[PDB]
Formats: sequence, structure tokens, C-alpha cells
Amino acid sequence: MSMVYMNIMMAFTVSLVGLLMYRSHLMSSLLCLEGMMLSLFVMAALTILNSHFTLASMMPIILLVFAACEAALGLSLLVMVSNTYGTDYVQNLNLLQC
Amino acid sequence: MFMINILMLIIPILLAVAFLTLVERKVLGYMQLRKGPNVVGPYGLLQPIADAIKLFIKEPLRPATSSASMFILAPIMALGLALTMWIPLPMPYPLINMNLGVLFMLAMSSLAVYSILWSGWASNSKYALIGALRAVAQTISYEVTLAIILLSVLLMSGSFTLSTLITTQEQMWLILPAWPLAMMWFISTLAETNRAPFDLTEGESELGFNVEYAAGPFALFFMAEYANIIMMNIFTAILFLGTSHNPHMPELYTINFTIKSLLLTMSFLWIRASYPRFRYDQLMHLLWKNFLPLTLALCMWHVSLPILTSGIPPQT
Amino acid sequence: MNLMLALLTNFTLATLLVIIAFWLPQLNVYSEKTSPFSMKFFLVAITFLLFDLEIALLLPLPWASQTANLNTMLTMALFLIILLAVSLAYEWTQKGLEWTE
Amino acid sequence: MMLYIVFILSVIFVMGFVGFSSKPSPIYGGLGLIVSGGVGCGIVLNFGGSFLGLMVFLIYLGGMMVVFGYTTAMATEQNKAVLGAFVTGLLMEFFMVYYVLKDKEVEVVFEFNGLGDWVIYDTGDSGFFSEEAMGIAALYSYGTWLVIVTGWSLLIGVVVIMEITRGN
Amino acid sequence: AERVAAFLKNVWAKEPVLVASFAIAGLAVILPTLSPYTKYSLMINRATPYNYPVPLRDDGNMPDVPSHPQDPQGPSLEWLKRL
Amino acid sequence: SMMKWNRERRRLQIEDFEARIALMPLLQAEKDRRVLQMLRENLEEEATVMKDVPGWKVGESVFHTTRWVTPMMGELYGLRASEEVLSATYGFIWYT
Amino acid sequence: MWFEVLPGIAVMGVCLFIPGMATARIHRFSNGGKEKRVAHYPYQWYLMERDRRVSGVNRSYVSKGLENID
Amino acid sequence: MNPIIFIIILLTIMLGTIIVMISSHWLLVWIGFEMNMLAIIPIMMKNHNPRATEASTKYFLTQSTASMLLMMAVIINLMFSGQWTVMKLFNPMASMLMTMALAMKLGMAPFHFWVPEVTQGIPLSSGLILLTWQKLAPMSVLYQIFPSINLNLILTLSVLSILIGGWGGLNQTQLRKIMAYSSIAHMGWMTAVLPYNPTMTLLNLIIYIIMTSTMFTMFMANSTTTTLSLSHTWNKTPIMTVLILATLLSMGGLPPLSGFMPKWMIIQEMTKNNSIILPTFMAITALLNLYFYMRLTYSTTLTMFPSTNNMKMKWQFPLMKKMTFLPTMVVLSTMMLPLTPMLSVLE
Amino acid sequence: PFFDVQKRLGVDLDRWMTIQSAEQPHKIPSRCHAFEKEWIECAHGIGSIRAEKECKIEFEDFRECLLRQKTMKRLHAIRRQREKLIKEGKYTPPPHHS
Ligand SMILES: CCCCCCCCCCCCCCCCCC(=O)OC[C@H](COP(=O)(O)OCCN)OC(=O)CCCCCCCCCCCCCCCCC
Ligand SMILES: CCCCCCCCCCCCCCCCCC(=O)OC[C@H](COP(=O)(O)OCCN)OC(=O)CCCCCCCCCCCCCCCCC
Repeated sequence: MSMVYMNIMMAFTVSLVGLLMYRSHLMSSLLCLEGMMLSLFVMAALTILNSHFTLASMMPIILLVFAACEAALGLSLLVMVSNTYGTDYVQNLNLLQC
Repeated sequence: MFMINILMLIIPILLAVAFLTLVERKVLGYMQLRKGPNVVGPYGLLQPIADAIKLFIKEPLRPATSSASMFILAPIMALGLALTMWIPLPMPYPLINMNLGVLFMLAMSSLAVYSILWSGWASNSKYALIGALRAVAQTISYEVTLAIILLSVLLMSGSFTLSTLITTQEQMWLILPAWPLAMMWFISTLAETNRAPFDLTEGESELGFNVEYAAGPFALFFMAEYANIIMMNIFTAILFLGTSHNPHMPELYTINFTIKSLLLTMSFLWIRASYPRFRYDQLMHLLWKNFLPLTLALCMWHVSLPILTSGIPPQT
Repeated sequence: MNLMLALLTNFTLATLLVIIAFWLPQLNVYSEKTSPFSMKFFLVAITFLLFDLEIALLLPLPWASQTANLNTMLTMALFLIILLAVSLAYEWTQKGLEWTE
Repeated sequence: MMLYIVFILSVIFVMGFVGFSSKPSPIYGGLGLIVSGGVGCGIVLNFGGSFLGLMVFLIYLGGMMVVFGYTTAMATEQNKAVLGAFVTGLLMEFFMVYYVLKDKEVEVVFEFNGLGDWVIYDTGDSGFFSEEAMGIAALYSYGTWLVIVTGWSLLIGVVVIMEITRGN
Repeated sequence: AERVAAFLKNVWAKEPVLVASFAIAGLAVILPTLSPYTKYSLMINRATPYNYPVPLRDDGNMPDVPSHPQDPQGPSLEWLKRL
Repeated sequence: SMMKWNRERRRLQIEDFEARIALMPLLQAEKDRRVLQMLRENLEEEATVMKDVPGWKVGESVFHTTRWVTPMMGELYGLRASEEVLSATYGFIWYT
Repeated sequence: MWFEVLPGIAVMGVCLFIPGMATARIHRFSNGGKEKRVAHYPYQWYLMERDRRVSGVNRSYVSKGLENID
Repeated sequence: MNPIIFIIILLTIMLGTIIVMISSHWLLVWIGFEMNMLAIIPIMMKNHNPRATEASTKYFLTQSTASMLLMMAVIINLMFSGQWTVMKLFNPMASMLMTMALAMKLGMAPFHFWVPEVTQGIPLSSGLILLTWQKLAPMSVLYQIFPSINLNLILTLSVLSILIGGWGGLNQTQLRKIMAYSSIAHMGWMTAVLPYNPTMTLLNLIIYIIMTSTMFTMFMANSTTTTLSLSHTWNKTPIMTVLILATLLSMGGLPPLSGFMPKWMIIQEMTKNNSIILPTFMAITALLNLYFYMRLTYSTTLTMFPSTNNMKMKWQFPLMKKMTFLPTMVVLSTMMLPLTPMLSVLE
Repeated sequence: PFFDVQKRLGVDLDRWMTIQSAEQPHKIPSRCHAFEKEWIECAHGIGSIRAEKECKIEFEDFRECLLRQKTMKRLHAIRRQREKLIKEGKYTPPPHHS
């Protein structure tokens, strides 16, 4: 493909693993989720720009607008957890075990 | 010669910033029936040099900060960006001739918020952190109308290049066709740079983020703050008071352009000496309930007005 | 290459002032001195973010005016701004932009 | 060493992801994303996308990420794993970097070549407009459907987040 | 007829900002349809030659395509100069 | 005033574009010759480097089609000077 | 008196005059006494690169006129 | 929540689902999913209690990860084909990501750990949308990409779904959890036959929705969420118990009820392809589902569990719930077997 | 689509951006326009089962213009040969290649 894809694509993989291995904070997971959309933006634009897909050039913008809107939703829920417990630890979201 | 060219743009800014402090203290003095700095050197012309030396040889407190890395990172980010917002400004020739220069000065401007945010975190104090957050809410709020007001003007220019705002006003200033936008742009630039009557960070009896700083590090946050005051007014002059450009005498542009920037800057000092200070909620409700409704109304008027009059500017 | 130099020089210089700022006063060997959440602030950050995203779709308007579909381009330009106004009218009426507890 | 600027940037780009994928304190995690977002723009710029490159700075870095730092400073209450993960990440990058600069061919899932990014660029370009600019402008001339669906989602987003946060 | 006047003058004394906002926006949506010059805006955009005008092979039956740029056939921009 | 000035700017752009259109036929003609020449330079030196390779063909298309395919950057400037390679790849993107 | 404020303004005025004046004169020093070529779109860049090759010496600001035609 | 806002939020969930169904561009397919998740989290929070908050947070973290993977697949496919058409994917690695991404969206095992918990934290009406409407959009995409799906990946997810659905439900006493695990089980049937005859995936989807909608409707009528609280129904609304009994036997696939129709037709199509071992295993393990369906019938209709004194007060008021379409749904849930050849309308 | 509404109503919602040989603003062609056009017209109206086997040639060229794997392999071979002959005193680059 090209040397740049190896690193851009590996960036998505790194962030994905970071999303699937929580440490303590719910916030740190949102960054990894927002890390994944950053890699997809870059990879999308590189493919579109290189091949001169003229009309596709608006596609990365939409990916960013919707992905950003999702983040606002995720941050709103993180706030409503800190309100209930005072911290955003993931181990507090264990009520629904039973 | 390019490296020589940069230094011919960085040092003058630092000296120009230094003597804006003198001009502010003097101008504020005469509007208050007093004189201001006139003892240190002829007419106070050495006053900035005394202050500069004094601050840099004073012990910095640097208390037990939580990180002590964001403490160093905040002043670097602030002063690094402030200088960076001058490279595309045509005077009349940009140092870097960006095709989306207007879009570059918006991108860099929104990054200055971090300097505020990181200073609050580094301070290790709960009180400071609330101080930073209040200044962040004000800054981002009033940067929404800058984006739209700027966008509305470009509908009359036709592109994002800054050198094309010179061509647009070759017959007449944009202050005339767009004085409603000019009124709300000038006030937005006051609120972005924490200038009175929008200075709540320095609004003693109410709060700042750059309070724990003293000596040299403090002087950095001061240079950045005053380096943007000049830059915003240079931006305003290019946007609403376009100077005619004669290629054979490029210096003629600079003299006229410099005057219009100095007058706009001295309007910041004029305004600070006149009015009281807004409350925090009162300046939020000035944006979300007064400027934003009108900015949206005027943005619609400017998308359609060129179409209904057949006056669409060229893309190139 | 020019812009990279301009960024490097600007940030390189800013760092030199910082280090000498933290070390030049240390030339003077001074005696060792010894020794919540508010919801209404979060909504401002989120409200800005959503409007900021709605602005992102408005940025390419200067280029859109050069098309040969002014009827369609004009209709959508007003459609976005009008909805950008509706998002404001909704928060305004539902007491979103208020600072009294 | 300048003809490989894009590849060099991408190596810094990956190292940033290891920075916050290891999950340090959120304050430092957000910083790594900022450095990664800024470098990410540098990659897009060198492929000819100047509007898209600056859009990340204005919307992603100066926009979203400010709110992330804004929320962290207000809901975060200011280890061996963090160092072990960070150390592990760089080593994986180092070997991948080492094995693509040695034989200029690395096969992990896909077949990645290592001649240089410039080798695929388009030779011919003599237009009087930016193809990226004309593509983005077509949002209003062509993308009527995208505008409607996108606008209704942002409008709903405002409504949705007002319900979530009210709490009653 | 009285209610409208009794309501227009009430907001004008209380909400001058919004009265100007809705008035200005209302013109943005109405005037473009009434304007007689809106059609020229389209004509000028179509007249801007971003692309090369590839010539057409001549088969013989085309007394509408000029043989030379200065021939009298084809579209004429004499309307744009006077405008 | 803005309407009048903006309308003249649209006439001055059309004149600016027609000067380009009258010049495209010459510029396109030159580029065709230049690109073909650069390809043959690589072709001649492809034989030199690979005249003793076990089972290699000179100038072998990697496409089943016989249609002309516009060369990419790697094929033209493959073995030229770095300064000229840099100019043709990032010269325009880096121009201030 | 108010005119004692001017000396500070002039020095501030001069420091804002050097950056603009320096760029204009420095550009003319490198471009053979002309304005630095502006290349915002690929067509403009293509002609500038053509000038570099056509000029002989590898300089884009060295113009060749009719005298260079047979 | 203001009533008008609730309708517009509900109407948005349909628009998101519909955009996925009618779109022909992978971008709009992703926008449809994003619009759907955005407008469904608010209803899950309507009661505003810690469990509702946790359920949405667990739900958001799952649908978001699936969306990124789906977008990632949409881009790998773009690199190898240079197009966005919603059809067979052109890169096998992209197909795996799309398959798993849609699996996380449907809750198919082993991406299932959130379904029991999410469904258990939100009201009954919110669970109905979560288990019936939310599966149409992911199933629309599978119906269009199945030629390129990996045979062993899809069948493996189907096999694990039936097993974990059956085994999970044996240990449960919460009706919201039982329906959650029952949902996972029926998903295996929907996807197991997908490679062979997708039309039988729509037959099993339509019948599953009708039966599940009936169950949630009758639990909402009596505001019952646990096994014990449901056992008082005989003493309050005896008719409701007989309707419950009929459906649970239908859900269990017992002849001659409608719920036998899907399982019956899936076995037919898999065998024509000479798949004898897989249908036999699937049918046997379905008995695990029929077990805890029967266990509900023992405590609800076939026995009279102890009552409470206060129940005598409830006899003096009627059911003021809407119970929309309950009479029609229950009849179509049990009396459709003679109409089996009507499935050709789905072709 | 699952519900082919667009074809029924005769309205174009998102079919303009599906491919890269569709109409683009200012007639800007994509880099692989010639290959994509040929592949699409080859495999039109014969379903994907036949197109997989009958239009394989037209599609391999298309995927060659997209990722240029064969071309980058060929250039890697020439570089390795030339590099080997460089450090053996057996190669002298031409004048214009220096
Ligand atoms: C066809 C394409 C265009 C489609 C446009 C359709 C979308 C329009 C979007 C509008 C933007 C959202 C704003 C709408 C909400 C208005 C504000 C509101 O919510 O109501 C507030 C007000 C409450 O009243 P209250 O404060 O309690 O007491 C004093 C009232 N006098 O309640 C009220 O009673 C205030 C009166 C209602 C506001 C009327 C606004 C009318 C605006 C259109 C005017 C057009 C005039 C243009 C003519 C210009 C010619 C000079
Ligand atoms: C309550 C009342 C609300 C307000 C009602 C409307 C007020 C009047 C309109 C003001 C708003 C529009 C602003 C237009 C400014 C245009 C500048 C101008 O006025 O100059 C006239 C200009 C001169 O023509 P020119 O071609 O240059 O002549 C020399 C050629 N050899 O020629 C032109 O500019 C071109 C003509 C543009 C016409 C635009 C207006 C189209 C609508 C037709 C007029 C009806 C007005 C609408 C009334 C209903 C309001 C709802």
C-alpha cells in the first residue's frame, strides 16, 4: 500500500486495544474512542485525496461532525456518573451484575 | 534572507508590545487628568526597559504545583502562538502567503484557550481552576460569533486569502457595507482578549489563571496577551479598513495601515478607561441572546444579498 | 519549508525566554522560603461544541456561491443557518442559557 | 531526510497514540491526543488537503478537545501498567519501523511497501482551482441529502443532551 | 389590524434586538425570489470558464458552433459587459 | 458600490481565465513531450541496470490492458536528483 | 500635555512599520527587483516551474523575452 | 419529559433505522446507525436513576465501538475498491470487521455481555425498542453483504448465540433478563440460515418481533418485572395468564403454534444444502429455551402461587393501560401456522 | 438497498457519491477514472457471480491503479538491482539523474 498506511493503520489498532483495556477512569476510554475517530479521519482523507475522488472530499467532514456529536453524548453520560458517585471509575458501574 | 525576514518580524513585535504598555499607561493617565510614566527617561521612553529587566531578575515562586510540566508548558504555548498569528498578515506582503490565511488565524486563535486551561491545572489550587474555567467559557463563547462574522465578510470577498481583502476594498472600506458586522466584530475581539469591560480574570473583587505566576514567567503571559491585542486590531483594520496598495510604492501601504492599527489599539485603551465591568453571566447573555441572534440574522442576509443583487465575488 | 521554520523559530524562541526566566533569577541565591462541579458550566462547553460543529458545515459557503445551482445552494445555506437558529431558540425557551439556581 | 516527511510524521503519530492508549492520568492523556491531532493535520496537509487539515485544528483540536480538557478539569479529581504498556507500544513500533526500512516490505495482514510515500503522487496537476475545495463546496450543490440528515442530527443532539443532563 | 400594531409596538419597546433579527432574516428568505437580478447570478457563474472548451469534430451539419472564437456564432457575453 | 466592484471582478476573472485557455494548448503540448522523454530515460537505464537479471523483461506493463496509463511520481522521477524530486512532490504544497 | 504621549506612540508606530517594510524590500532583493510570485493554485505553480526551467539559470524570477526566441 | 419531545425522539429512532434500510452508500448506512444511537440513549435515561445511567453508559460504550469498527471496514473496502456502494465487500479483512461490528450491535455471543444488563436497567417500554426495533437496522445490512460474509465466522456466532442464550436463561428470575437471553438465542436462528436463504432470516425476524412485542406488552399491562410478581396475575387478570401461556409455547417453537414456523422453515433450507448436523444441534439446544419458558408457565398459569391480602383492593379498578395491538399481536403469535406458504411475500 | 425506495421514486439521494466515475464538479476526473469505467461497464447486468469470473481482467487493472502494488514491487526490484551495482563499481548513473 504505502509506508504511511502501516503507521496510520497501526494507530487505529493501538487505540482500539486501548479502548478494550480499561484501567481505572472512564474518561481515559473516551480519549481512545476519540483517538479511533482521529485515525479514521486521517486514513479516510489520505485515500480520498490521493485518488482525486473529488466529491468524496466532503466525507471526512461528515465523519468528524457525527463522531464529534457522539463524543458530546459520551461526555454527557460521564458527567452523570460523576454526579452519582463523585468519580468516573468504571468499577462503580457494576450495579447490573444482578 | 527568510531567516533574516522572520527576526525582522519577531523582535519588532516584542518591542512594539513593550511600548504599548507605556502608551497604555500614558493614555490612561491623560484621560484621568494625570500624566503616567514620565520620569524614567525622556517622556518615559525607558519605562518598559526598567519593567522588563525588573521582572526577569525576580525570584519566581513556582510553588508545589501538581504537574510542574503544564506550568512550563502554558507560557510556551501562549507566547509561541501569539507570535505565530503574524506570519500570514499582509503588510502588504505576507511572510507566508497562505491561501486559507483567514482560516489559519481562526485555527490558531482557538488553540490559545489551552494556555488558560493548563495554567489552571498546574496551579494546584481549586480556586485557580474555577478561575480558568470561567475564562474558558467566555473565550469559546465569543469565538463562535467571530467565526460567523468572519464568514459573513468573506461572502463579499470571495475567498479565504488575506491579500484578497485588499482587492475587495479597492474602491471603498468594508466598514460601510457591513458596519453592523463591524460593531459586533470589534466587541468580540475585546471579549476574546479579556479586555475591559470584559476583564473578569483581572476582575478583582470577583476572581486570575495567571495569578500564581510572578517574575519572568508572568511577563511571558503578559507579552502574549498584549501581542494579540495588536494582532486583533491589525486583523480588524485589514478586514474593515482596507488600505489601498500601490505596488511601486509598497511603503505607502504600510504607513497608512500602521496608523489605522494604532488608532484601533488606542481604542482598546479608550474603552478600558470609560466603562465599568460586565458581570460574568451578563456577558454570557450578551453573546448567546444578543450577538448570536443578530449574527445568525446577518449571516443569512449576506449569503443571499450577493445572489439577489448579482454581486458574487470571484473565487480566485 | 518556510512555515516549518516560522513555527520552529517562534516556539524555539518562546522556550529560551522560559528557561532563562526560570534560571536567570536563580543567579540570585535566595534564601529557601520553606512552606466541585457546576452543571451550568458543563452545558456551556457542550453548547459551544454543538454550535461549533454546525459552524463547520458553514465554512465552505464562500466557495458554494460559485456553483450553477444557486437555487439549491441558497436553499441549503439558509436551511442550516435556520436550524442553527432553532437549536438556539430551543435552549433559550427551555431555560438552557440561565445562571440562577 | 525531508523527502520522507510524511513517513516521519506518521511515526510520531503512532507514538502519540501509545501515549494516551497506555492511559496515563487523563490530563496527560488529553495532551498526547493534542500532539497526535496536530501531527495528524500535518500528514493530511502534505497530501494536498489544506481545508481538511485546518479543519482538524479548528474543530477537533480547538473544538472538541477543548471540551475534553474542559470536562477533565471539572470531573477528574486532580503506575507499572502505564510504563509497561508505553514501553511495549514503542518496541512494537520500533521493530515495525526497523523492518520496513530494512527490506522495504512488511506483511502484517496487508502487504505494506517501503519505497516512499512520494512514489504514488499524481504527476499532472495544472488546474486553476483546488480539487479539495471544489469537492467540499459540492456539499450544497450535490449533497442536499447529507445536509438534511446531518442538520437534523445536530439539532437532535442539542435536545438529547438537554434531557440527559437535567436529571429530573 | 389593531392587534398586529398593538403587538409590533410592544416587542419593539422590549426586544429591539430580536425584532431586528427576525426582520433581517425575513428579508434574506424573501428578497432572492423577488429580485429580478437573481437570474444574472446564475448566468455569470455559468460564464466562468474553469475548464477548457474542448472543440467538437466537424461533421458538416452544425451552423451553430463557430469555427473561430471571433465568429458570430455561439454564446455572446455582450450582456455581461453592459451589466 | 460592492455590487458594481464585485461585478467588474467577475469580468476581470473571465479575462484572466481566457488568457489561460489560449495558452493551455501550448502547455499541454510541451508536457506531453517532457513526460514521454522522462519515461524513455528510465527505460534506457532500466536495460542498463537489469541487462543480466534471471528472467526480466524491459518495459513490461503491469496492466493487462494496452491503454496509455498516466505515470505516477515514482515512475518519472524515480532515479533523479532529490532536489528535483522534492520540487515535484512537495514543491507546490510547501510554497509558503 | 497630551502631546507628550506621542513619543511612545511613534516608537510603537516604528516597531510596527519595520515588519511590513522589511518584507517588501527583502522580497525584491531575492526576486530580481520584482514582487515575489504568488502561486495559490496549481496552474500558477506550473508556470513558475516552467519559468525555472526556461530561464536557464535555475531561478524563477529571471524572465526571458523576445530576445530569447529565434 | 414533555410529550412532544418524546414523539420527535421516537420519530428519530425510526429515521435512523430507515436511513440504513433505504440508503445505497456506506456513509449513510453509518449515519443511520449514528442517528439511531444518538436518539435512543435519552429514552433509556427517562427514569433518571443510577441503573438507567449505568445501562446507557454500558450501552454507549458498546454501540460506539461497533460504529468505529463498521466505519473502519467501510474505509478498508474503499481502499481496495474505491467505491461506497452497499453491496458485497471487496476485501476479506473488511468483511470480518463488518461482521463483528454488526455482531456487537445485535448482541450475538460472545459480544453479548451487555444485553442482559442493559435490558435490566431500563423500563419495560425501553427494553421493547432495544430488543425489537434495534435489530432491524443491523439485519438490513447483513441481508445485503451475506455473499461476502465468512461462512465459519457467521455460523460460529450463531452456534454460540443459541448455547449462551439457552444456558444464560436457566439461571434467571428477572423477566427483563429472560427476554434478554431469549433474544440472544433467536439471533442464532436468524443468522444461521442467512448464508443459505436470507428470506428465512426475515421470516424469523418478523415472527420474533411479533412474539416479543406481545410479551413486553403484557408485562407492561401488569407492571410486572420479576417471576414472583408475575405469579400474582392469576388472582388479578386471569385472562392475561392464558394469553401468556399461549405465547410462551409459541416462543418455544411447539407445534401447532406460529412460533414453530420459523424453526420449521430454517431446518428445511439448511438441509437442502446438505447441512444435517447443524440443524439437528440447533433444534436440540432450542429445548433449553423451551425449558425456562415452561418454568414461567408453571408459576403463572399452571399453578396458583400464594396471593397477598392487599390484592383484594386491586379487584376494584380496571386495566387503564393502552395495550396497543395486544389482541392482534397475540393472535398472530399463535394462529399463523396454517398460513405458512404466505412467507413468499417476503421474497 | 434493503428497501429500494430511490429507484421507485426516481430521486437520487446518495447514488452520486457511490462511485468515482460519476459526474464531478467542474468535470474533475479521478485518477483511476478510465479503469473504473471499464470495470463497471464490463460487469453490468450480469450479477456479481458472473462478474467475479468473467470481468476479472478489468478488475485487476482497476485494483492496480488504486494501490499500485505491482508497480511498487517492480520499482523495488529495479532499485535493489541498481543499488547492488552501485556498490560494485559496475554502475554509472546518467548525467541528468544526478
Ligand atoms: C418558509 C421558509 C422559512 C421557514 C421559517 C420557519 C422556521 C423559523 C425559525 C424561527 C427561529 C426560532 C424562533 C421561533 C420561536 C419564537 C420565540 C418563542 O419561542 O416564543 C417566545 C414568546 C413567548 O412570549 P412571552 O415572553 O411569554 O411574552 C411576551 C410575548 N410577546 O412567544 C411569542 O408569542 C413570540 C411571538 C412568536 C414569534 C414570531 C416570530 C416570527 C418570525 C417571522 C417574522 C418575519 C418578518 C419578516 C418581514 C421583514 C419585512 C421588514
Ligand atoms: C417593510 C419594508 C421592508 C423593506 C422593503 C424593501 C426595501 C427596498 C430594498 C432594500 C433592500 C435591498 C438592498 C439592495 C441594494 C442594491 C443597491 C442599490 O440599491 O442600487 C441599485 C442598483 C443600481 O443599478 P445599476 O445596474 O448599478 O445601474 C447602472 C447600470 N448601468 O441596482 C441594483 O442594486 C439591482 C437591483 C436589486 C434589487 C433587489 C431587491 C429585489 C426585490 C424587488 C424590489 C421589491 C423590494 C421588496 C419589497 C417587499 C419586502 C418584503
